[PDB]
Amino acid sequence: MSSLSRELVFLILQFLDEEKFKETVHKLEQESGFFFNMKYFEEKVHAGEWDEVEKYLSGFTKVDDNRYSMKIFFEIRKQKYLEALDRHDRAKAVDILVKDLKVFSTFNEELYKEITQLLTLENFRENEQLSKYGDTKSARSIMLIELKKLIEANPLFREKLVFPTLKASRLRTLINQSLNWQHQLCKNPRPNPDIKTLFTDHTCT
Amino acid sequence: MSSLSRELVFLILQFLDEEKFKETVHKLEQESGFFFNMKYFEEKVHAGEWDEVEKYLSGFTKVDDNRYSMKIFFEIRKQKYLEALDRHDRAKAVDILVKDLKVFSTFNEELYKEITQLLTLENFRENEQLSKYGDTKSARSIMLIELKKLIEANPLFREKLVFPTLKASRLRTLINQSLNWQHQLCKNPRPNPDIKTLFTDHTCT
Amino acid sequence: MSSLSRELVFLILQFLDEEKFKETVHKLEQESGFFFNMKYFEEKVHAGEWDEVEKYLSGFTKVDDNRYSMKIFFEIRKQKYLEALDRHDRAKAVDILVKDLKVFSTFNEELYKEITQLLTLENFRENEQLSKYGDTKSARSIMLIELKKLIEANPLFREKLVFPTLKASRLRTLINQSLNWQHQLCKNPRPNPDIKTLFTDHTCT
Amino acid sequence: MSSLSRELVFLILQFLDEEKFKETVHKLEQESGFFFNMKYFEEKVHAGEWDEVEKYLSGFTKVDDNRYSMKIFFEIRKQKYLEALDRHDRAKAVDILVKDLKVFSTFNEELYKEITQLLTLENFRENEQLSKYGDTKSARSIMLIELKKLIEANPLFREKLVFPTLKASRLRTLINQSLNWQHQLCKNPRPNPDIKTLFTDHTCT
Ligand SMILES: [Zn+2]
Ligand SMILES: [Zn+2]
Ligand SMILES: [Zn+2]
Ligand SMILES: [Zn+2]
Repeated sequence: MSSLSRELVFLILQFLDEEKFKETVHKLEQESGFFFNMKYFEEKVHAGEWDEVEKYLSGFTKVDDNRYSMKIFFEIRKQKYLEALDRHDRAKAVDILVKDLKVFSTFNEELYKEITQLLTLENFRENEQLSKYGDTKSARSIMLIELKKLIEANPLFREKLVFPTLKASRLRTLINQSLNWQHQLCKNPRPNPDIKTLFTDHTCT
Repeated sequence: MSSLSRELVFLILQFLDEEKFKETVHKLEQESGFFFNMKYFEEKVHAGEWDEVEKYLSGFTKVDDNRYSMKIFFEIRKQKYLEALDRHDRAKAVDILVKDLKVFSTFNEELYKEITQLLTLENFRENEQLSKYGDTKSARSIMLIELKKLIEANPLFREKLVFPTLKASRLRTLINQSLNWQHQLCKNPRPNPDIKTLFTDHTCT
Repeated sequence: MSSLSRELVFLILQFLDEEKFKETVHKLEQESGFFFNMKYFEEKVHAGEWDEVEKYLSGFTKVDDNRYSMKIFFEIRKQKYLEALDRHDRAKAVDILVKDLKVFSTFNEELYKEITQLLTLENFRENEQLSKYGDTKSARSIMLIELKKLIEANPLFREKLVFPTLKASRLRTLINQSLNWQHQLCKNPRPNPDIKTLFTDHTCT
Repeated sequence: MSSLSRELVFLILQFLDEEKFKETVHKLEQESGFFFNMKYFEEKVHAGEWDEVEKYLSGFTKVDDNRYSMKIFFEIRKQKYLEALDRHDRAKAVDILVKDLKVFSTFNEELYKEITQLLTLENFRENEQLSKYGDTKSARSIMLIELKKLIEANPLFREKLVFPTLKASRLRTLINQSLNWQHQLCKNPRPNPDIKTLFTDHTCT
């Protein structure tokens, strides 16, 4: 990608945002990987939308890319696991444990064991290190504080967190310059003409 | 929305498509509801991605909007139900039947009953009207033929199926006209300058 | 079986009952099929022990033996089904419906359909014929009244419901007569000897 | 219980066995706890009937009564757990692990952990100590060899494994002695009379 093309994506993001296409904004953030939307991230975390949270992240980093990004995924999964335990759905908890969390065992063998053993407890708050886990809403919120730090420290992000500030609807302004450029080639030009389309250059007569 | 704004969305779609952002294209198709992508629809149907198929459709129509759109949803769900029956997951099949299909009972009470009764069969091919259902891949394909017709007949679609043909990267061309417009205001203009950004108007000196 | 042998079973039942071997009594009732214990039946019905209720019955009748015995099984299963629906375990309810209840469809096709359709309801009390079903304990109790009638009318039972009245521990009394018979063959007999065993005839000297 | 009464149970067992009441024999073995039927035990083990195996045992010992009986239960459960893992029903495996096996953790904390960790494996034969587990039929059989030893060594059993040998239908013989005793009191006695019943003493005239 040129830096032109890259910048154009940003204009487009602005536009989509202003046109209130909320889902389309975040697919583009993700697919381009140019801007990570914290506010959106927090929102989805709080809503416990784990499939989308992982999906959004996946446009910025893979699980093993570096240590920050590995802890980020680990934390998210862990919470997924615990919520399953709370609703006493141990069938799900197990599914998570093997499918999502097993990848982390290589890096710490003993912690994986210790987390596995939570399955056998009447309440995982019987573990003193997890004795603090209060309700879902709260755990999510406390975890979010941690994720924000991890992300801001992550070198794969650090340059993606701040939307370059620019005049509203820059794209629309640029578009206009092109319609003005089209008519200024018209001769003999009417003073104020009608636009046939954006699709093909305007003309007068 | 102005017709300007509407047309601009199309340029954007073209661009996103050319930049190979495939997911972002289809979110925008859906959220704008301006263009229904048949090819994409077929693809997702074949892949049995039912959650996304319904989601994509939902940008163009609700289930009860008209008779075509109601049969479209009905057909899709029905297949969802049958696939559940085939993998002998009758727990899912039941979930579908009450959650997704019940809405259709008002409109036909007896058919809902008749579909409900398929649960009790060793194989639903014991019903002669379903005796034809061959493998998944085939049923999907035959159903697709039916959906295509339903959609092309649906008045909510009929004006959304054909992408207005236009020169490649029209958006990029327009952008350029604006950079040319910017420099042509430069005086004394250098002959060929460097672009500082798309974000704020270019200048020379 | 001789009527001797048959009568001996009854003595044995008395004995087991007096020795408080409760499970062994009812296996013998079932396996011999000579006596149906109403009190036990009521108890198990109330406790919702369906697997044992069907098992106990199976020593007296099969499902299709006659019309009374067919309604008895049907009623029991139906309640099994409804209880599954109440705990909103529709996966179980379906399992019951195909495995246990399907056998009854031959005899009434339409009722099977009507019962099948209860799966789709938010609450099966939406059916006015089932609008009466109050709590489990109550439904069981009302159903029990019905079962008692069905059983007392069932010709396969009618001659099995009343335990022939007899002196306590008749078996023990008979045993004694045999030990008295053994010693009365002893000569020269001591007046009051010790029993070596029941296993082989007693002797003196 | 008198030793009379105890011996009478044995006669009864013989009788029930000869009358082919197979279920009633084993309920009585269990409820009396006087005789443990190895052959029956092997049979049920091979058939993987775990609920009945534990039930039968429960008439002879509780889980914590002594060390042999504790290993016996542990072994049985462990196999239950592994079979669940093989059919890849990890929901069941977990159910077993917490409900049945947790009791054993007190006595060995680390082994419980090590067994818990088998849940996360693609195949538990990845553990070299379980690398030997071949098919179900075989594992059951090898385990049976082990159980037989454990039982024969268990002091709660050691005196319960051998059925005292006695003439066929001893009970029937004893019964007869009582009918002979009844008629020998008849005077004037007919030479060969008819038995009115076993229920009340016979008489002549
Ligand atoms: Zn013009
Ligand atoms: Zn310039
Ligand atoms: Zn004597
Ligand atoms: Zn006599």
